[PDB]
Amino acid sequence: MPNFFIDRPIFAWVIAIIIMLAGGLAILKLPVAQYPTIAPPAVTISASYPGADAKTVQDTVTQVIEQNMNGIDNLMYMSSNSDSTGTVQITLTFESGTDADIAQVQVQNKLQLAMPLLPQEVQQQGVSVEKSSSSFLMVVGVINTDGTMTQEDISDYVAANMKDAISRTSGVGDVQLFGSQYAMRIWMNPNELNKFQLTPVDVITAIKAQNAQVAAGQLGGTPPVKGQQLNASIIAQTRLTSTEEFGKILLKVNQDGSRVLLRDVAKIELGGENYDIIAEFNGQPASGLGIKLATGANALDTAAAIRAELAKMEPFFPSGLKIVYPYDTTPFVKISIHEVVKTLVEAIILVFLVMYLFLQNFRATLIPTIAVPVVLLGTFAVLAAFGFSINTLTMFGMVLAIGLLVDNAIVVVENVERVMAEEGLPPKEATRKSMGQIQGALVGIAMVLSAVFVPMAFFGGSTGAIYRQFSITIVSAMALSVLVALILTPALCATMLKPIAKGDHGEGKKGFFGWFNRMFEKSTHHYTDSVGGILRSTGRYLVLYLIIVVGMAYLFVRLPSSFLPDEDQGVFMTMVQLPAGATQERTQKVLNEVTHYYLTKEKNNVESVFAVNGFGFAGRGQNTGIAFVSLKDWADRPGEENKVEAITMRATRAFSQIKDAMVFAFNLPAIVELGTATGFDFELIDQAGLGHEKLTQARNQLLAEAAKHPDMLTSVRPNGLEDTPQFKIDIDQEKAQALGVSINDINTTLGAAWGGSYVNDFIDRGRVKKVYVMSEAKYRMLPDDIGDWYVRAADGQMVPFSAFSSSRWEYGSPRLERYNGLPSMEILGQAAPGKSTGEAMELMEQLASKLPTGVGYDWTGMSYQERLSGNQAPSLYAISLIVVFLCLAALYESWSIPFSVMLVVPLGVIGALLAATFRGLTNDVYFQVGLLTTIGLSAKNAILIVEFAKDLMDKEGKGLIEATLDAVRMRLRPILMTSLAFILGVMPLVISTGAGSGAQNAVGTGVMGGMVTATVLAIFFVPVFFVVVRRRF
Amino acid sequence: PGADAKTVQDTVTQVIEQNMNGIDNLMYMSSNSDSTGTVQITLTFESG
Amino acid sequence: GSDLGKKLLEAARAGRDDEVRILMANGADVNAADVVGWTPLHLAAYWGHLEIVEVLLKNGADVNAYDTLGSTPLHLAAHFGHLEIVEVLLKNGADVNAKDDNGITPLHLAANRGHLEIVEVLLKYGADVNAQDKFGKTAFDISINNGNEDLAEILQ
Ligand SMILES: CN(C)c1ccc(O)c2c1C[C@H]1C[C@H]3[C@H](N(C)C)C(O)=C(C(N)=O)C(=O)[C@@]3(O)C(O)=C1C2=O
Repeated sequence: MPNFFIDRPIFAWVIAIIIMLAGGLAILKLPVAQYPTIAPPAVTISASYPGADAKTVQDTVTQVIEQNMNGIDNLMYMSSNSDSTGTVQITLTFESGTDADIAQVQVQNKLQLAMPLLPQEVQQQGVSVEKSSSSFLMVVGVINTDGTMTQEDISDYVAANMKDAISRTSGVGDVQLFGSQYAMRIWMNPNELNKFQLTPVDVITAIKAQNAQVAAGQLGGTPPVKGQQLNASIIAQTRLTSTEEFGKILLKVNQDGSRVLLRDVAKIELGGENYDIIAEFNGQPASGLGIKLATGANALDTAAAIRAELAKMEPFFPSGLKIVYPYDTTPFVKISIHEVVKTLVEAIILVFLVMYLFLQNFRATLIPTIAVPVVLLGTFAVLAAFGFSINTLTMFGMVLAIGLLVDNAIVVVENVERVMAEEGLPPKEATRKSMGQIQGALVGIAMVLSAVFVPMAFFGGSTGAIYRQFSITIVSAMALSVLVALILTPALCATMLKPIAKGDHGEGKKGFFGWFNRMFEKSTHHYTDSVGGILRSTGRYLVLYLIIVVGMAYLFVRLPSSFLPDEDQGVFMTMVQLPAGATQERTQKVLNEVTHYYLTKEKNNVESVFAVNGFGFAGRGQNTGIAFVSLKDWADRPGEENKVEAITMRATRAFSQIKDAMVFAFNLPAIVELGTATGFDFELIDQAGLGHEKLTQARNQLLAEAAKHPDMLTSVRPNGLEDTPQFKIDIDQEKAQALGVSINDINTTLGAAWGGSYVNDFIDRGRVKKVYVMSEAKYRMLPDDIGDWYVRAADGQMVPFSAFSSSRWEYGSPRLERYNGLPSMEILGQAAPGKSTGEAMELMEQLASKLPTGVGYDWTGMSYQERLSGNQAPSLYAISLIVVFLCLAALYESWSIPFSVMLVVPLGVIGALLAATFRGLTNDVYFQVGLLTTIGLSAKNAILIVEFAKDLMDKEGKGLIEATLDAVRMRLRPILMTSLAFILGVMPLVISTGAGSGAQNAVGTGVMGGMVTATVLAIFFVPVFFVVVRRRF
Repeated sequence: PGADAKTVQDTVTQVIEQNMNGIDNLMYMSSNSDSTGTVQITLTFESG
Repeated sequence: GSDLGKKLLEAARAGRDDEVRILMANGADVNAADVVGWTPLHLAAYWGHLEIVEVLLKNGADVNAYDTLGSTPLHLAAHFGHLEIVEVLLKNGADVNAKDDNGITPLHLAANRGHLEIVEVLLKYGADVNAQDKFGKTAFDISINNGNEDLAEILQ
């Protein structure tokens, strides 16, 4: 092939041009996103039962849906919550690789058939089935700054005038409203109701009759009497449209002929569908849109389009309304793309500068330089072909491969230059001889590298999906690299390279290059002198090697493992949890204190605080809240003190003082989903008839025992909520029956007044909206209020609720959990420092085996994807190592010589380990991939040293040592060239701070440490490996 | 049944249409709502 | 409400005997109550923590504290079948005939749940067999409505 193209430079250019056009086209059309899809597909079923307690939700909705989730394919497991905000969420998680659309339609179809088994009011609200994402592209806040709109006003404006146009915008896949459109709110007054012998039942009945769509028919409809001249639709009753019309709804006609109107017993207004959340943005009422990216869409294009759409809405905003962007991943992602492009470009520059320092003429430095953009372009094309995106993982995959992808054309060119200077042969003949020396090795190397990286594509679940991004990126670049070096670079060498006279090593030159050349010629003799002495004394070096191997193991065992570096993404979270039963107003006071802190003490860092009272992550309710903090641009936050980790630590420290509330700040996970790192996720399961109380006792027993092993377990805790006081009211059936009061009137009176009730729909300015009846707040606050609600008996008399009921306090759950259809309690925790998660899970199972009869357990989430997707690592590494050996044995036609190459592995790894340890970094995916690429290149360096040595022994009859010294002499320069360019090109990532520097540091330091020791140690040790292996066999 | 075109557009067509976002390969959407109470919404997809 | 009062409410409910002990030694308010007026004794009685009931009572807890609906710890203990707690409470002067806001007594609650041993104990300490709740019912009315034959005989 290199032969073929040596005599066909135009053909070689054509292949290069096609590759570049393909890449150019691919770069234009490639999706851009922060991260690709990594979590297994999950579908969530959501339902609402206004005014329902957790038990009611569970036993009339959740269990019924769960019992119907049969005959669905590829389900891994199912979980649910039922809570006292009247809400259920069932989440079904499918095998990685499952078609998310098929998963969802199978779920939704099984649900459809369970709908007739659900309560009427639940069928009314509807049950949502949706794909579960945890990432937003951005969150658009909408605020009112002149105090003329409540959050309900704003939410309704956004729904009516903003949401749909955003949902229609190019690239947006889904839009969620933070709030609701208006509902017609009827706020009832029990005193007025009783005054006219009316109940909420009469209110509901009247609304259903006087707010309705009534079918009529046609004038002159078919079949007509013939001769009919006119055909016209008849319009009869249509829905009410306004609060005034609702106020005029007729309830009663008294005996004096006077009329009771709805507005006589109720206050009537447009309001929210729900009042559980209070949202504020720097203290001002807020709503917003949570926006997700459509599949295959370009995040940067979508954000730009979203902003354009919003701007064309701006002119029609009511006064005081303002758009605000508390969360937007796009600027962060912009920084990433540019940085990596910067890195790729200066890599191209460094190859130029390095090859020019050594080769000292434009044409020679041009040849290895040109190959790089061609390889990069080809790689994008292949990525596009495999349907990958431009994302954080694939972009860093490329810079992790810079050393490998850049090395091929450097090796080809350097060797042709060396051949000319050493034999005097013309460019073309030299290129032929040169390619003869390296082509098989370069192709074998390609096979070896494939064996190293491809198995990494075959992990399962979430980590498999992450590694795959690197694996395909790296193998592609590596593959394109050899192809380009075997097709284009030799054509260019044979045609573009200036001839070199035999013996000409530039030592006669003037100025810098002359000095450099003499310096580097003498350094090479010094180098071979050392290797000479080293090979006179290989025993001690086998000892020094074992020392390195031992040290590697030591550092490795003690390097703490994580997944992906935290970043300063310009935002972070603050959790607020007040004691159980704390009211919405109490939580608002804390949130106000929180917000006020950030806006004064961190006034130079904080852009805004978005306070959401009523929202939690592991349980909603009036006693929980969240403060989402948005910071100023990174450029305005110089130094570590003004970065999220610091800010957060400071905040968490300050909020320690706050009295009856747990308040703490924290950075966002890199990938919103996955592990807490050394964390586990455990389900305690009721396997028999046990019930909530016995399950709680078993949980407390498990927790107490866990706490007794700080050495192994740390922070093991319930994910859910504790039982709380609740108000048990018993209706006396006999007394109701004796008073002639029906149980339906009693129960809709209680529920409608105290829980609220969705009656029907009305039309507000062309949009259909809900009508809710409920007691005005001051008549549903306290137990004494119960007796102020009257029900009408059959005989006309009004009977106070107190006449036929009795009440008592008791405890019950505000949030009931289930797992795979059984009652459950999720428990979170982590391995103690120094311990593995595998170890910590093993103890948990042991402790769990001692629980009361009928109590079982299971692993879910991150843990499930380890007890299954962690049994793989061993066998994949084994396949890698076996195939590497076999490729080498084929290359060298030898079962033993492959060992002299495989021995290089620890040489790069020790340096990576030392760097990460010293810098206080972790064993993360970037560290690990960097290990692989560092190993890959050093293996390659050794493969060519050994190839050259063996060739000299085989074809020139040279001695073992003589051949080894010659080889090592010839491999020194090309090895220094690649190492120099790569080590320099990676330096910026090592030291960078701010936006995305977490990942940059993670790939940078491991690579730079690994490359330093790999290049410094290998040029002395592989000579040893080759000599010792040969002697032994 | 029995609803006019305006009523059915407001309570049915727009309701469905505002949910027809974020579907792969959608080229365009067209609908009608008529005096029979009947609604048809057609979503046309990219040729492949 | 005090810092240690809250801790004691929580420890009493959780049945953390040693924490209660330490809290007692540190002067945590034994008469602390939450929003519904439950005291540490209410909680220990409800959840059946015998030793904490005893520690609390040794430490001056109001044996006849009532919540915002008129219910005492003896009500709770009797209702949830905690026999030994019921004996300790009565032994420490619990009102055997305490009526909550509904006119419901510990005998009513014990009878309603069919706790035969607790009924006998309550009768032993002078529970009024003829007391009627707000609907004019007695423990006997409850027993025959429940179709509990054993209990009906005890109440005769
Ligand atoms: C959780 N989240 C991002 C926010 C943030 C700020 C907010 O101001 C709000 C939310 C949640 C949303 C959910 C919506 C929901 N829906 C889209 C109409 C909803 O079902 C409820 C509900 N309690 O049932 C709301 O509370 C809700 O009306 C609401 O008031 C919200 C709201 O105001």
